[PDB]
Amino acid sequence: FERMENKVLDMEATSQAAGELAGFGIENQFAQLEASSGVEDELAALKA
Amino acid sequence: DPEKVLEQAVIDMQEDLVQLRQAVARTIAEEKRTEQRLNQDTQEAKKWEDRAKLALTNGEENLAREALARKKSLTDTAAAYQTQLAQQRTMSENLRRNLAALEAKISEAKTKKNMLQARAKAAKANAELQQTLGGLGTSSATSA
Amino acid sequence: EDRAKLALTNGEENLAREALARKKSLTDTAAAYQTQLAQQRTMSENLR
Amino acid sequence: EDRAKLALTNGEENLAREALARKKSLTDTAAAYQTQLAQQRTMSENLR
Repeated sequence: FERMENKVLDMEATSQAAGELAGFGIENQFAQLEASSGVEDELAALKA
Repeated sequence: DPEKVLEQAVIDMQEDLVQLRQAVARTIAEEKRTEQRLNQDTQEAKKWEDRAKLALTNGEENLAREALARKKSLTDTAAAYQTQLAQQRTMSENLRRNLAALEAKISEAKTKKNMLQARAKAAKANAELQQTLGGLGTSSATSA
Repeated sequence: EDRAKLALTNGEENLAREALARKKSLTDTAAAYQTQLAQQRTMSENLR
Repeated sequence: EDRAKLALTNGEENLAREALARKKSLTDTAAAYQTQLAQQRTMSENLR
């Protein structure tokens, strides 16, 4: 059970190593997706 | 020659960026581990507090004091690990900014050196063309 | 767009926004292909 | 610049400044390449 916990800790360390590099402009890309969603909502409101 | 020297520098930078990425990954793993440790310790403290409550049920004031001692040890360890996590976070941010700066330096140096070399080669080729235009030797037929 | 209208019928505003996203992708692709067709027409006239 | 506008949409003033930095780098490179192109054109005319 201890050995299984060490493996989990290794997984968490890998997750941290990915997070330190996870910083991407996709976050700014997600703003465009939200803007498109708002545009579609506005179009739906126009339909009403 | 400068071409080879700067080319080797670019290659070495290609390795250095990977090394810094590995260091960042190691720091991420360390911070994750310390976070997990402090997070589980906080729960162990609550478990010992529950044992203290069980003691409060009847009699074992000694058990309550023992649980309090466990709580003190656990909270001290949690504070120490929180300080360690703060240090790891500061180091991670430092390394991240250093990596950004190093990547900028590498990219700018490589591209600027490449374009400079290309333009110097073009300029020397043009100068050679002008020399050849001025270096025409067909006038030697004046001897014949 | 017709699927979006079906969504407008009742409820699935999410379906409407999804259809809007499909519309945006399709119209962008159509504009790109129109530009490509203009290039092909210019090349065809040049070759002729 | 369009990414900067997306940032202007909401919040990420930092993204806007980053996009401005990218714009500055790109325009400086464009000016340098324009100067290089002028040199190449002069050399081409001389050789012609």
